[PDB]
Amino acid sequence: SHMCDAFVGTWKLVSSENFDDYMKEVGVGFATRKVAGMAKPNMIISVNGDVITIKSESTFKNTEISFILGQEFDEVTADDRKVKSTITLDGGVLVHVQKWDGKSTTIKRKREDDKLVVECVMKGVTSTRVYERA
Ligand SMILES: CC(C)c1cc(C(C)C)c(S(=O)(=O)O)c(C(C)C)c1
Ligand SMILES: [Cl-]
Repeated sequence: SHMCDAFVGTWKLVSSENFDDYMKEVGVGFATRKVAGMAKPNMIISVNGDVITIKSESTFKNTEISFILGQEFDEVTADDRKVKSTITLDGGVLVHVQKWDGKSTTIKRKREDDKLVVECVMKGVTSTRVYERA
């Protein structure tokens, strides 16, 4: 209990850096990269018992994942990859690993001051996305 209290709430994207390059490395095609890169999502995080729910809502897509820390799940990503995901808490950081087709990407979510900072890594390429409370 209270594991993720500082994450819970509704968060609005305020900045993004290198997301197009991250998406290229993941294999996202041109048209999806353009439309997804233009998205300004709200991220809605909630907790009920051991179950964490993360929603991303934008003009591009509305996604929702629910999961228990450490317990793998199947996820269809906004770009329509079918991935195996596992999310854990590591020293206060939510660490989300997605595996598909022999590839892997890791998305980290952390609280820093009044922001929620999301770092998306695929091999050598990192994208940083900053959110503030809505
Ligand atoms: C196109 C794929 C790679 C993608 C899309 C999005 C939105 C623009 C729908 C997101 S996120 O939902 O902003 O975190 C993310 C995060 C989870 C890395 C990834
Ligand atoms: Cl960007």
